[PDB]
Amino acid sequence: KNRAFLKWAGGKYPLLDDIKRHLPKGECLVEPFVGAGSVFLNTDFSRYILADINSDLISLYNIVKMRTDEYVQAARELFVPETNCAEVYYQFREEFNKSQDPFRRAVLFLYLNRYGYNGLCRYNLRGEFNVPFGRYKKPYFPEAELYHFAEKAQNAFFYCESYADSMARADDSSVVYCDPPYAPLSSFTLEQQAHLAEIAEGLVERHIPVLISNHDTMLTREWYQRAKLHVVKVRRSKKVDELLALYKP
DNA sequence: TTTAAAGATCG
DNA sequence: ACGATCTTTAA
Ligand SMILES: Nc1ncnc2c1ncn2[C@@H]1O[C@H](C[C@@H](N)CC[C@H](N)C(=O)O)[C@@H](O)[C@H]1O
Repeated sequence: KNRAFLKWAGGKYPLLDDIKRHLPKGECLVEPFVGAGSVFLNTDFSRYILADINSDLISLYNIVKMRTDEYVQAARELFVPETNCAEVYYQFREEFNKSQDPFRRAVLFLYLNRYGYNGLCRYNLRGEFNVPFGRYKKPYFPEAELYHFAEKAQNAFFYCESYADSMARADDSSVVYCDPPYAPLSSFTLEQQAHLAEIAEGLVERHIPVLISNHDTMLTREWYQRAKLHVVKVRRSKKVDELLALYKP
């Protein structure tokens, strides 16, 4: 199991065992919601089409890919004991929000993810990163995880776009895995949740396999009805489970 | 400017 | 999810 170098919501690490099982084989893998890219890191496809709506996330992935050795050295400088305090953190957070340089923003982004509160990625409406100090004992610098990502990203394309646009890149040789934001138990709207199901069925009609992972609620079944629904008993956090929607042509 | 509800902010 | 504090929205 390969861990991503970023703390990210919906890591789906324990689900990797169940995903790979129900994930069809093909040449290309398309992920409209790549996020940390845990699925991308723990699979083996010829090509990858990875996309996310987060511009800072996508920009980082291209910096790490193209300028690996340069980035790792510059980013290792921030993971020192002297940077593990509030005063330094908020200045680095400020420098990030004011920087125009993609490289410098990419370097600080890893710092803010590892030193920030719970590894959250929160912005205001100004597009400014506003996550407070995390106050950890000793933040880990994922040097091994970075090099593993870079060597694997060589067979991948990164795009900053919505799910609708990225799924349009899918073809015969491509297999699609969708990991949308979690469905409400009781921002990603419900219309976008249902719209994802519409495209998935339009793709499987064009002989293109699509796998979707989400929570197990009454709404998820009503959207994913046309797929072979498999369930995994996580039963954690009322006890809710995770639902797998597979569209096999 | 008034007003009351709602959204946004950020530790 | 929390919450004290601004900002927003429209008659
Ligand atoms: N409309 C959207 N289109 C494409 N991506 C989106 C959209 N909305 C949110 N996202 C991204 O989808 C991701 C949701 C995450 N749960 C994905 C987790 C991902 N599977 C991982 O291993 O980390 C986030 O990175 C979002 O930035």
